Amino acid sequence: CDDIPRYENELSLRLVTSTRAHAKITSIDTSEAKKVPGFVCFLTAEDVPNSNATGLFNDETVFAKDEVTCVGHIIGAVVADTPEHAQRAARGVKITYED
Amino acid sequence: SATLLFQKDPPANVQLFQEVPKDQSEEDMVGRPLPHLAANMQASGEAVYCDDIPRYENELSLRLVTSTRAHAKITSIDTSEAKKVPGFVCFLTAEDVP
Amino acid sequence: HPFLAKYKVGFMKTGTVVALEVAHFSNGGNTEDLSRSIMERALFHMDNAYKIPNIRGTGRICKTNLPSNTAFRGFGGPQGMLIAEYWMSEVAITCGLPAEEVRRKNMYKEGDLTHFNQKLEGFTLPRCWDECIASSQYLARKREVEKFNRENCWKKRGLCIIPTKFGISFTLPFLNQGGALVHVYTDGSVLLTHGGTEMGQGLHTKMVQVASRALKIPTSKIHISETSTNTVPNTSPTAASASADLNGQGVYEACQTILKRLEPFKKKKPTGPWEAWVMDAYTSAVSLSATGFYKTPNLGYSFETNSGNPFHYFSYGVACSEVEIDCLTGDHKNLRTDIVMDVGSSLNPAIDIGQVEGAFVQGLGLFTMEELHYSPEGSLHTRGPSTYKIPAFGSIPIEFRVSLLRDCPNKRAIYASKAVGEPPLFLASSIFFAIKDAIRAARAQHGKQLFQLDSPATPEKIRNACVDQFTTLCVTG
Amino acid sequence: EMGQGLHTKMVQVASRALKIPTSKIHISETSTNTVPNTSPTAASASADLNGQGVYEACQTILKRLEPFKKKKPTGPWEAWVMDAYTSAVSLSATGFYK
Amino acid sequence: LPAIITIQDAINNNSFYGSEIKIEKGDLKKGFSEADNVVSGELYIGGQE
Amino acid sequence: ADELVFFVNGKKVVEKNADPETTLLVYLRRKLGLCGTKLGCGEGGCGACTVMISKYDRLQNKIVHFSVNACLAPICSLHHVAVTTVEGIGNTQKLHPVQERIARSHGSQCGFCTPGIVMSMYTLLRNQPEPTVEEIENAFQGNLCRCTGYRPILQGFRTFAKDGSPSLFNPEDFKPLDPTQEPIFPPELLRLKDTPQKKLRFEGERVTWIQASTMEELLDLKAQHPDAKLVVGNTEIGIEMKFKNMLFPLIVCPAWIPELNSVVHGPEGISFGASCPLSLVESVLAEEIAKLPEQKTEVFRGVMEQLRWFAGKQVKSVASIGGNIITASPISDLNPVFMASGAKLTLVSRGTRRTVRMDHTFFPGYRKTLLRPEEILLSIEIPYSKEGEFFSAFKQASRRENDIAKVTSGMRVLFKPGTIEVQELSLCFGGMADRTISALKTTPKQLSKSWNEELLQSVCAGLAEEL
Amino acid sequence: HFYLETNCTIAVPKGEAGEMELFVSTQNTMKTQSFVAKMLGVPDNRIVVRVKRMGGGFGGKETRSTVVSTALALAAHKTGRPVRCMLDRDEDMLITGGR
Ligand SMILES: Cc1cc2nc3c(=O)[nH]c(=O)nc-3n(C[C@H](O)[C@H](O)[C@H](O)COP(=O)(O)OP(=O)(O)OC[C@H]3O[C@@H](n4cnc5c(N)ncnc54)[C@H](O)[C@@H]3O)c2cc1C
Ligand code: FES
Ligand code: FES
Repeated sequence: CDDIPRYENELSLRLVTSTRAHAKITSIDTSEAKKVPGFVCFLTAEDVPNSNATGLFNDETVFAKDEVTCVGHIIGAVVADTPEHAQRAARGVKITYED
Repeated sequence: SATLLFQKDPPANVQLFQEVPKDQSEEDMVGRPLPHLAANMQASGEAVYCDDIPRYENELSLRLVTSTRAHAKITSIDTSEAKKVPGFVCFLTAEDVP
Repeated sequence: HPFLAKYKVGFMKTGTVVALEVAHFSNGGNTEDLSRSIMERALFHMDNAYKIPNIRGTGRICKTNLPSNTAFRGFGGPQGMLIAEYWMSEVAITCGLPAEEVRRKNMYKEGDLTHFNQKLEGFTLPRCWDECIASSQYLARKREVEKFNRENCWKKRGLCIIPTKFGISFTLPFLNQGGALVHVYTDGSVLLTHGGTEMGQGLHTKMVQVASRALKIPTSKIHISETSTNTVPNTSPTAASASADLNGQGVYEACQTILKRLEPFKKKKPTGPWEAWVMDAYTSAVSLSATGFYKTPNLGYSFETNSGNPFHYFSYGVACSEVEIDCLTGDHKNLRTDIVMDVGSSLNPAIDIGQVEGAFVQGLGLFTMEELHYSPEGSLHTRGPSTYKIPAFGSIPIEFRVSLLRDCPNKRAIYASKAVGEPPLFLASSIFFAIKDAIRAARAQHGKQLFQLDSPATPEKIRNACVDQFTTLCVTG
Repeated sequence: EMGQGLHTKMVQVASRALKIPTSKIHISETSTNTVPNTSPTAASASADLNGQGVYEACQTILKRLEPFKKKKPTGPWEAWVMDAYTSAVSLSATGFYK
Repeated sequence: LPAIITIQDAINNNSFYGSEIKIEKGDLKKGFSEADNVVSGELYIGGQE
Repeated sequence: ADELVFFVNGKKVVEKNADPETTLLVYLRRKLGLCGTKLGCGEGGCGACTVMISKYDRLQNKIVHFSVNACLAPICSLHHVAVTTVEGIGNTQKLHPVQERIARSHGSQCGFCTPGIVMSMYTLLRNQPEPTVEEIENAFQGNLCRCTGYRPILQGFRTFAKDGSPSLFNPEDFKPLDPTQEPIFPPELLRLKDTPQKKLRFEGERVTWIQASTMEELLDLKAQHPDAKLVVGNTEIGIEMKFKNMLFPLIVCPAWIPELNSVVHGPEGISFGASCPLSLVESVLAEEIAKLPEQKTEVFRGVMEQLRWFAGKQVKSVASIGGNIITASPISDLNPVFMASGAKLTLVSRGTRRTVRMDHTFFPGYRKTLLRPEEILLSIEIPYSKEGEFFSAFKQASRRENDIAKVTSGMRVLFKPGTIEVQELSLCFGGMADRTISALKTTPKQLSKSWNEELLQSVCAGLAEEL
Repeated sequence: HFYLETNCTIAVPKGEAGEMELFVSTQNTMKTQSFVAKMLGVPDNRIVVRVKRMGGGFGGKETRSTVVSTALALAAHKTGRPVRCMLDRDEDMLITGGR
């Protein structure tokens, strides 16, 4: 898959994941992410067009909504021009939790 | 009428066709004047034609070289000027055909 | 392909044609490509609409140092037919009889054999003719034209009504085949593909309409994304007007296969909706994917025995066009065109009217504007719209009337439809022969009867044929 | 294909089913728009399931080629195929197994 | 090299794609000899882009 | 100095390395990825590349809108304008009335011409939200469609006009047009209108482009570098570069210079700046034709008649009057009219200004004028007709070669007052030689003669010999 | 699983009729297609999932590949541009679970 040449207009995505096993998502601050060169956007549950309910038994979120339920639970995705810029922008997404 | 300047009269167009049977389902479109499925996208410029497909970053461009003569032998091909053009990659001829 | 024809026609004083010999030559250019098949189709239509008991046509394809000429909507038909209408125009003039009558009395009747011995069944041409005569008010409009002409020395009008017969199917029989592939996913949505390509003719639209009837679900649940050799292989080109015919049947068959497989689940829940049938088929491990295929039966002509049917059926139509020429410039207006076209029970009258209009306007281009020029050494000089004039918005008939013939189902194509793409093109010859009628009137104003009008009848050709004190002075003091 | 040699096996199967060399058979990829509603490649079951699928698709093709086989029992595979094509016989088929 | 450009060039150089194609029915000889009038002529039709 | 700044569908574009050879069409498609705008011919004939330009006219103190052919528009000429493409007016989620109506009326078959026609219609509605049927037809003189036969496009669009078996479509279901809901003129461009414009320089792989801000800059550059090729609308140079593989290493665009864009009424006629687009000439002379007595507007009406069947709206919005004159094509439709009317040209360099009444001498050879390499054409005065002075213009609408052998003519007669006796007679022709000519052997013979059958036959005999 | 190729999706939006093509390292084209369709709110017939080959699956790409595929699909839909994501080993080991 990754050996496939990139289109000249292609963007890179980097997942942003919960650092808590179980907690409410209190706030999300993308302010530092926006300064990273080539940053395009941060995707969260709000950007889902139809349904945030996925998984084989429909009990999973695409993107976390209100609470995170494992260390690694996907909260959102940074989109940027390059993967290096996506990694950097992802680090500038600060999440505040209530356990 | 020899001195009159060109004058277009009002256009007046008629299109006659046959209604489908009254009992034909509203879902059965055969025989009905359904718009071309792509018409909206064509009017919006969203419909994709070949050259609208995005380039791969490694994509190259080709240009054909054609005969300026109706019937002639090819005696020489000189590419020396082609090669000076920035971004030049190669000139394909019969001998490149696998 | 450019065409040169040499003709000799023998007729009675009534205008009844009794003998015809035509030698055709086409300029094929520097590869064969489709040139021979194109010459075949010209020869299959050298009769246009007319029964001729004694008849000889030959064709020869010239090999030349020019870009190879190819298929163009009509595929030798309009060339064959223009020659036919050209000597027919001279038949009428020679007899001193109304052209509409001379054409009418020479027209095939139902059950007649063509010059290639195919029988004409479901011969709708007479009704197309009668309807077009009435709806165009041809006889009353002929009088107003004659009146205009007496009242005007330097502008003239012309009026001509022209019929056509066009054979439907590739002349190479095995090309009359098509394939489809259909998937129903577990959400009930359908992905369909077939060998036809979309180039603006609304083929995908038609195939979705077909699939939606066949499956008895809305068009909104069916999608066509594209045409691909890795979904349907060994496809014929999208051509010879036949693609909705061939692929419609393919699509129809693939849909019948799916229906047959859903039948048990339909029986068990005859009310419960499409989506439940499909999910029940899936969770019962029934295949929700099918191929479909069609071949046009019973085709194959021999030039050797002059037997076998090259066509599955014929398209028929008629156009009456009126023009006003400017005798001093060679310019002209297309005032009005009335078309009655048999497209069977149209799959899609919006699209079919679209095709009649587009085809007609391309023909208008072929026959009146649209000249390619080449240097003496064979270099094309006309290479863009600055020098090659295709019809513009302002070129079309000011009053433009099109009717699709009512109550003429065609049993042997998909849902009783007929092909439409190419047959209307030749009906623009009606503008050409109306121009020819206008030129004659100008010539009689100042003051030889079978004058030459080559195609295309451009401002140059119209002006030069309008012989007067100016043309005489310029050609010789 | 995830390294378990499933495509190799299915080419093996089709070669036997059709009685032609594996050299004449190619598998390029897996796609939802060529075969729909597919189970995951899992439960060690993939060669059993798709093997039968391929085998049935091949048998359909053989069935269509039979007449041309019987008319030319020696002259090669390429001749049967061209004969079928120019006689307007479908050379595409689905296969399925449960 | 010598070029063959027009239809007339090709005719008088015998430069063709294969042989004459022909359809004929009835009796031309009888047909013409029984007609009231005969009219011959020629027609050129230009191509199209 | 150096940055190219313009707007596309309301979004600011900053291009730091503008190449003068880059067209707007290439920029939209390959740089911005907006592929709604198409390549059909690259020649200005087909309109598939039609987009709308919006700008602040400094000289009229208003926001103007016009269509152009993106295939011929250098991006380097577009500093501080706003471009609108088909993507700018709506999409399938929210179609503009123009889009919806062409689609639902079966006005789109292959769909390749559809964006261009949509933009020609859209631009008409921005200038005239209630056009006549005639204005609607005229909007498409530069738009070709190979599929539809045009009827459904005009019929669908006929619904926008003030003067407007089942049906193929239902006009009653069409969403109505609210002109207030079109996109704002970029406020940034309204702020920048107040800054004085200065000279710009763009440097490409092969070509340098200088966008001159004043007459002084232009004439200085031409005095020190007479080789500097003036580019205004680029409707001729664009073709020379793309199709005749001509290269002008140094280009100067004077389109901003006020003196080249001015319209001045004088006692003898109306003076137009050399860089005035033909659409401005058309709109000025049309107002004059409607206001002034017929006896004064014979030459104006000859100009308007030549401009009637002269390319479309896209070409006339940027094709300059001066550009037509200096191109000096043998088949110019305007040069025969200017020659026959004796229009007064003002030619300037750094430190010279002269006047010539156009005559046979102005064009001494194929595509040459009598301008010196350092002169530019400042202006042309199109004269009022006098009492007893008559003008007709004519042209062959049927073209066979690039730039020769299409007849086009200006014809003028002046009568001794109260009489039908010829005081002056001028018959000028394009398409009968490698330059615009005057029939100067035939016309002198006719001076004094009465306007009768004996004059007709003498002129005809003369023209048949001389031409 | 420690498939030597980690999870990877490229989503290519076609900009007609919600049509999207995905190139995915997955054992499960069907569910990948379904979960993308459902999230976007388009029918299955708009979504094509293509798999040439995987650098290993072992079951770990039978379902859990979709958590990458869906996110990427979304980004492609929002931007109208192709979007790519290949996980780093640490991300894959954390997000995608195990035996
Ligand atoms: C599609 C199409 C159809 C057309 N149809 C017609 C037609 O029917 N009849 C007709 O007559 N013409 C026609 N033209 C030509 C058109 O009128 C001219 O191309 C146009 O007027 C040139 O103006 P421009 O500003 O685009 O000139 P540019 O291409 O920018 O320049 C043209 C020439 O004039 C020079 N120049 C420009 N301004 C000055 C000045 N002030 N002083 C000195 N030199 C100057 C330039 O250096 C260049 O050599 C057509 C063009 C197109 C593209
Ligand atoms: S591409 Fe044809 S006018 Fe621009
Ligand atoms: S719809 Fe095909 S060119 Fe207009």
